[PDB]
Amino acid sequence: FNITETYLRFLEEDTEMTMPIAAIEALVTLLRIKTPETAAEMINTIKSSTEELIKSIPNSVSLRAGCDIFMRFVLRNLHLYGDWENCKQHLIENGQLFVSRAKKSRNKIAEIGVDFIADDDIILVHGYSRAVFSLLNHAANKFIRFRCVVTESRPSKQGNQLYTLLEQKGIPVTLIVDSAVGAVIDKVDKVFVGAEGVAESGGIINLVGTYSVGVLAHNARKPFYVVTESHKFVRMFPLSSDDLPMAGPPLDFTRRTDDLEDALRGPTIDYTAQEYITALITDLGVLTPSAVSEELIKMWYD
Amino acid sequence: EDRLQAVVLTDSYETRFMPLTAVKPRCLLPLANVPLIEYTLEFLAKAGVHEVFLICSSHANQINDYIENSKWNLPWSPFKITTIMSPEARCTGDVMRDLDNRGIITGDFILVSGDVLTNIDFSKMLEFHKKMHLQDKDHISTMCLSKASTYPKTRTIEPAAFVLDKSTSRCIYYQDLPLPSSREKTSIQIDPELLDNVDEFVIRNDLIDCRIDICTSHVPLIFQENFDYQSLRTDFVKGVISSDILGKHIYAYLTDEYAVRVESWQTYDTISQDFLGRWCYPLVLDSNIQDDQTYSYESRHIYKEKDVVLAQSCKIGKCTAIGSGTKIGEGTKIENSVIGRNCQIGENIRIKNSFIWDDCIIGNNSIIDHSLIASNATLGSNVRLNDGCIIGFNVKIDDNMDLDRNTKISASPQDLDDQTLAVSIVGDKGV
Amino acid sequence: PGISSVIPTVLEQSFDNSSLISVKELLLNKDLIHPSILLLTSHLAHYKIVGSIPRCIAMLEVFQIVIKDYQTPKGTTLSRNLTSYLSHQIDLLKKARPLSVTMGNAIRWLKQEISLIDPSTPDKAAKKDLCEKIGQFAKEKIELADQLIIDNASTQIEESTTIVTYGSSKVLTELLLHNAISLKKNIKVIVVDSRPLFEGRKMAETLRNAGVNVMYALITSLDTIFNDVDYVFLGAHSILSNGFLYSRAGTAMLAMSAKRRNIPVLVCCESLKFSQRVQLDSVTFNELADPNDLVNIDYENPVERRGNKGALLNQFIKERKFEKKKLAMENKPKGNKIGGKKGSEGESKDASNEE
Amino acid sequence: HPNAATSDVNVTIDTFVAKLKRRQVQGSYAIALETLQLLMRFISAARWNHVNDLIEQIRDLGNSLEKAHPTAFSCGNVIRRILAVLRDEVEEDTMSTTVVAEPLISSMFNLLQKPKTDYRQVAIQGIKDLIDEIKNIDEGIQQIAIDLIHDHEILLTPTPDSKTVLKFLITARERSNRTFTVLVTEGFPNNTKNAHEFAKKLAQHNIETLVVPDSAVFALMSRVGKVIIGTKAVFVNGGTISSNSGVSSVCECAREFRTPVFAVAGLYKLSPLYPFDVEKFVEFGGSQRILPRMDPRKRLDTVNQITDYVPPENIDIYITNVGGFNPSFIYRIAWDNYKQIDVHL
Repeated sequence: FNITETYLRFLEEDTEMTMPIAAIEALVTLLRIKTPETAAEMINTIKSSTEELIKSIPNSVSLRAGCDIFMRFVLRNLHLYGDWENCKQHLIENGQLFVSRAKKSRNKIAEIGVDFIADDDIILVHGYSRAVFSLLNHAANKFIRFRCVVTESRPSKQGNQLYTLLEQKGIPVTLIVDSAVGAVIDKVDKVFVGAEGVAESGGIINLVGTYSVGVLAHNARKPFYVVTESHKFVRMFPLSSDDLPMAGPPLDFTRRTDDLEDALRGPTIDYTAQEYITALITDLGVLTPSAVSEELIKMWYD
Repeated sequence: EDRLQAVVLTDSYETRFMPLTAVKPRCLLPLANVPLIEYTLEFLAKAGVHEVFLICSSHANQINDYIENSKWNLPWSPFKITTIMSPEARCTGDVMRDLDNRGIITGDFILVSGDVLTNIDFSKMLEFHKKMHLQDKDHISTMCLSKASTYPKTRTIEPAAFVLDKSTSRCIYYQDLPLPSSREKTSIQIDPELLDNVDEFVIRNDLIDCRIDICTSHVPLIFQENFDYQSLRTDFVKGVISSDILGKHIYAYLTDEYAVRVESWQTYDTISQDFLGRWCYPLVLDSNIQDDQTYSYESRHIYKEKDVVLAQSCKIGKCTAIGSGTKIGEGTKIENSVIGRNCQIGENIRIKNSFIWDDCIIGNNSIIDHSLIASNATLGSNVRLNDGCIIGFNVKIDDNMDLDRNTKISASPQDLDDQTLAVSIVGDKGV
Repeated sequence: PGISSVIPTVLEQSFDNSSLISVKELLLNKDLIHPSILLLTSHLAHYKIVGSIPRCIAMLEVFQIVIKDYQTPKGTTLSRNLTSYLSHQIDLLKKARPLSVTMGNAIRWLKQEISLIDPSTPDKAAKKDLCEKIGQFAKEKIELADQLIIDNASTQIEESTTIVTYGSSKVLTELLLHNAISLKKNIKVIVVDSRPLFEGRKMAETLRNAGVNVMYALITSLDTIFNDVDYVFLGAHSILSNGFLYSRAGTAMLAMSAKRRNIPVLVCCESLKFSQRVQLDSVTFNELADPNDLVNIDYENPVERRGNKGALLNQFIKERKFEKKKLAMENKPKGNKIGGKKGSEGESKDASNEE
Repeated sequence: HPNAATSDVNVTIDTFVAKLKRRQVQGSYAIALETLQLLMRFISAARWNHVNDLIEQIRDLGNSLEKAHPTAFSCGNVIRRILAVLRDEVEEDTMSTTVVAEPLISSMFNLLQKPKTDYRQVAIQGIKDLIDEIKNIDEGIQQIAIDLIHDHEILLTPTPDSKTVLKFLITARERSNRTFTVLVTEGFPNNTKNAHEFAKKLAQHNIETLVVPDSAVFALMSRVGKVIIGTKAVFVNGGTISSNSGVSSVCECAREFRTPVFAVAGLYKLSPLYPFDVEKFVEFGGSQRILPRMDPRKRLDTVNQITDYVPPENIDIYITNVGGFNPSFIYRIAWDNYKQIDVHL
């Protein structure tokens, strides 16, 4: 029936259906066909489909995290030894209810996380997450004064994409390069970030230059922010500064070339430690330091 | 106390090294890319020698020319070298009688058989020799000893068991045993003439021989008197103890620090690994004694001289030394191995625990493991070697060659397999 | 009853927070104490191998022996003079060597088990089930938990890697043995050691017996060995409610250097190792030992020299004091491996509330 | 130039070479004294009549001396010191033989503007002044140094090997108005014996002595007032090579705790050479003193180093006979005593 193909169908869609929430909705559809009455036939085939999904993954982390929460909810269903049928109907229904919860959470955060941006504050924003930009838009809806500084992130050129999406709103902007990002931290009140994942330790899984931002801000004593939707938690503990799950290059040094083809190769995803984050924002209240681990301990019961 | 003369026993342990000592002499061979004599001469200079004697007969011309080129023919040297020329191959007793007939021995003289590297200060030794000589008149020679490498379970070539005094440090018995190498004999018989004179008997096999001697003017007179004594340790020491002349004493000196005499190939290998390690605190490559030496210490026990050339993306190991004017290609692993001066090395070559002397070219794609190579010898492509495989002088091993454990190769163009010329007995060739 | 007061060396102007005294050679004692306790106290007084983890395992086994030797009196019941006898054990242990945290959690478990079983059941039926439960407790909380640390570390360590270690922790020895033999990697293991005891030497010896590429080093020679290293493993003793690492001697020095020289610090721990007591510096509560171990010019352990040092009492102020159990700063370590898999050090008391 | 010309006239060249290589000569102070007496013998005995041929010969002799022993910086500096004293008096002499020469100050910029006598006597007296300078450094230190340390302050000390520092500490303890507690790191593989003699001489004078193991340095750093270094050689960038073991970590420990770092040295101890790499400059020790038995030493590849290096990022003051200077200024003190050409001999 396929799950990778269902995820590939979301091309011109996105924005509303968040990348993990669309993968979770795809997991529920695959579950509801071949009877969730059996726990040997279904769960094993769900595990095989997640393994097939991980094997097809090039540079995504959040899809593995979202699977875990689904699994957890499924197991928790019939924890009351309830009827093998009303528990099943509640499990199938919690697929569309899971996607509907992404809207309700965004409604919560955009009213909570506008408080952090005070009267007339210049912001240097890095990365693009649907939660951080929704704060930025619904603060403009709240009629609050804020300036914006764009970071030239280099994955699939994200800075230019961010700049254009800020133009459509009506907020004054200018391009700042990630090389010169050190020379900006004096005319900037606060530094904001959108994460691809949040660590078990309390650190962050992010883009092509975020640790560098974290350290410079720690030097300048200027605050460093992480805002996300509460589903990007993996049981992952990157022990060192340069160790992450990869399908491509972990720093490759190429031979002598004349035509100039083999060059680009650098760490596209980088980790930053727990100390560098001043504040973290999700729908699960306002919490930062040891909070992430407590969430993971509560979920995994281990 | 001043004015000290020394005699060096060379042409003594030849052919004990089986494939070598064919064209060039015993002591010319380098330990750490530098001749064995140079170590001994440095020990002489640190001791305080004013006059040096050397015993050369076989390949004597090459020895004399090397002394001509040496740092001691020059007037500023504290000692002057005079060579003794004798008939070809004779025992130590025969040379002792020759020197007594010539008559140059004055007071206390020095005799060393074989070449020994030690960090032990000799000034303490001389004082304790003199203090014990003042104790009683009829006192003869001094012997050096050091504490053994853990237990001598791997040491079979030196099975010398010493019986010593706790109070006076006088030797009583000398005995050799095969034991773990050849399980045949068990018994050791001791003379009971010396029981109550000593009382505090201490029997030890856990001591390494040195064969370094401080000797009185009595010694050459005794050698001429008793011309039956050929050796200096096995028969001579035992003969002195067992009431030859009544009331005569010989010393045995205990030292905690490193002192090992070179004799065999696998002993030579251990001493070399000890030198690469920091076992001999003064005797290290970086200090540079031969003056032409420009070695520099690097962390993790890696030695490099000046003008060391190496190809990028190459891994070096632990306890390694590389000479001057040396080139190395890509994909090379050098682990616990010595490579000489002016040695060109090809590509994709894995070396572990091996040995290479000066001016040696190695062919591409070859693995060498715990095996020795002599000077001006070339290795071909696709060469695989095993443990204890010693390769002689000027030996040209051609492309595609495999040799098993302990496959010794002759240095002269007789009885053992593989010779010097192209394709060495892999298809009948050789003079 | 025992020997108390009268101590060797000066009272000392700086650092006087803990007891510096005790019985090494047996003179005047009660004739009721079980000899396995007397053996362990004589062991721990001059011990070279143990470091936190094995000390409790031995303490458990000694307790198992006592219960096996225990026969209930006809007049007095099981919970009558047992708890007094155990209090005599701890007091004798305290005199010999200050207890670990894991030892305290064991005693607390045992005292809970005494209250759980009422004096009504037959005596031989009681102790037979008790030792079975202790064995299962030792299985779960040590052996099986240790194996869980092993596999957690296995995923964490990269292929062909250099590791610098310290101490004589049971968990780390088995860790490295698992790396060398069962997994078969290129692991360069460098071991460091201090002066009071040769913990690292013993670990290196055991690693040599396995056949590992081992460098052996000292604290003085650190700024040369680093300039190579990828991971640093520390032998845990106790992590507090703060998140501070209360461990052995040359630990924090290493931790500091590592943090400054980019490469992280890792700590393997047990769920029994955590405590609810709190401190922030090394001065707070220290495991002090007699300068008698530091008199000799080291090399091995017994050499007996006519050296330079000798007098401590008669000398006009010459405090040759050393500590054993020190503190690492909180931010510096990064990973902790336990019964609940993983968790950073800033999350310390997520085990104490989970129980 | 070789020693073929100087053999019968000068013999003491080769005895100093022998003293370096086998390490019969010990301590930078002693190495300097010997090289002074060498140059004393070189001028008193030789016949030259020409000046430029003489100076370049001295340069070659110094070049060979530093190649003979790399850790003898005090050897290299003393020659370089006399070389510059010579060069100034020659440049003064050439101005009189030809016949504004005084712009403002004594600067640099040698890339801008272009250009029988008692010269030998000046060379003689120049050696004599160097000796007297090396003889008396402590008097010049005590007037700057014993102004910075307070009552009830605890002093931690790596490298107890220096004769200079111990004598600085004893002059401060002589002042009855000054009280301080002394912590001493042991420095196990080398300094041990010297550290124990250090602790003995402090008790002899009745100063609160505290012997510290090299592990316990961290366990005290919260309580430490100041850190003092017994350096062997000081450099251009500021950094020091010290007399062996357990300094670098202590300095790293101090900087993290923001505890001040002091250094006691001489200008002859100060070097105009630059430490581009520690790898070349630091001398390594003998592993024999660590671990016995050679059959396990096949597998026990132990690492030990004598000399320890400190980067300039840690230390703040270099109190000499002249005065106290910051590491970001010490280069000028060096160039005031040694010329730019007198580096690459």
